Amino acid sequence: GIVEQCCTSICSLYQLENYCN
Amino acid sequence: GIVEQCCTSICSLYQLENYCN
Amino acid sequence: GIVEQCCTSICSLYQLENYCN
Amino acid sequence: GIVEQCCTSICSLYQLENYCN
Amino acid sequence: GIVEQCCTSICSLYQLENYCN
Amino acid sequence: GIVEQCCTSICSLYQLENYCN
Amino acid sequence: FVNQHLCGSHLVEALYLVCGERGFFYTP
Amino acid sequence: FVNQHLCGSHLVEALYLVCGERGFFYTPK
Amino acid sequence: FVNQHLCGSHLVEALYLVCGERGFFYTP
Amino acid sequence: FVNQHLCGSHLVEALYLVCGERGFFYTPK
Amino acid sequence: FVNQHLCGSHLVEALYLVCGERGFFYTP
Amino acid sequence: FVNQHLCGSHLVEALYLVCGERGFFYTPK
Ligand SMILES: [Cl-]
Ligand SMILES: [Cl-]
Ligand SMILES: [Zn+2]
Ligand SMILES: [Zn+2]
Repeated sequence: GIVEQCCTSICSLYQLENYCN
Repeated sequence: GIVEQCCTSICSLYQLENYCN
Repeated sequence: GIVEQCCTSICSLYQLENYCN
Repeated sequence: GIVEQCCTSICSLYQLENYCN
Repeated sequence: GIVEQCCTSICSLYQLENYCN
Repeated sequence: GIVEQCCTSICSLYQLENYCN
Repeated sequence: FVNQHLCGSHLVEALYLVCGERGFFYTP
Repeated sequence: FVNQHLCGSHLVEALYLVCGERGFFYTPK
Repeated sequence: FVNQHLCGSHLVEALYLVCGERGFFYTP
Repeated sequence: FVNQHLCGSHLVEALYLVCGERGFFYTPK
Repeated sequence: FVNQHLCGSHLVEALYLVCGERGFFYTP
Repeated sequence: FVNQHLCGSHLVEALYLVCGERGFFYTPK
């Protein structure tokens, strides 16, 4: 998932907004 | 909430375990 | 300054972009 | 030691309690 | 103590060297 | 530069003072 | 595991330490 | 904003900064 | 990207997150 | 609690959280 | 290496930066 | 002081501690 992606690859702050409540 | 238990007041790591998924 | 906008007051990440090179 | 272990391998919070005063 | 010298008051990194092993 | 050096190799706090205003 | 005043990012860091791969929810 | 390379606590810190008051769920899976 | 109180090293960390390889200037 | 993989400042932060007020000794050796 | 208000984990981080592999003691 | 191995946010944190009030410029290039 995006979380794994941020570490193994790269991710955007926008994708991270998906995890906000 | 976690903020009132750990930030306002103080809390132990064991109390933090209450918030794990 | 950044301190008065983000620390004294509050600011958004978009305002932080104002300080990138 | 446990410190080295935490970085090269893994360690528990319990083992870390060994370093507390 | 370190807390009274660096947290209560302010201190320089050189003063921090006083606490190295 | 020193920044790259700190990550790929090593650097001193003195070299970092070069980046201060 | 003494009691401490944990706020903001420091609290999230503590949750990360305690919960790890299990994950956690931060809901103020 | 720039793309990110975030692992461990660094990712959690990023989530905190992006979500802030709204809070968030950290689900490594 | 809600608004927050960012001070000291927390503010620099936020700048690093937002600016990345572009770099940034921290001038109080 | 989960097992940990901690290096550098991350280990020191973990020591701070676990020991808190009691303080601690960081001895990488 | 200006003077600063260093408390809690921020102080331990500073000690880590300054002391490194030499290690250090944090005793409040 | 000891020599350093600093990457990413850790380098920025080091810059903050060393420069403090004087502020600094982070230029990865
Ligand atoms: Cl703080
Ligand atoms: Cl790292
Ligand atoms: Zn802080
Ligand atoms: Zn790190």
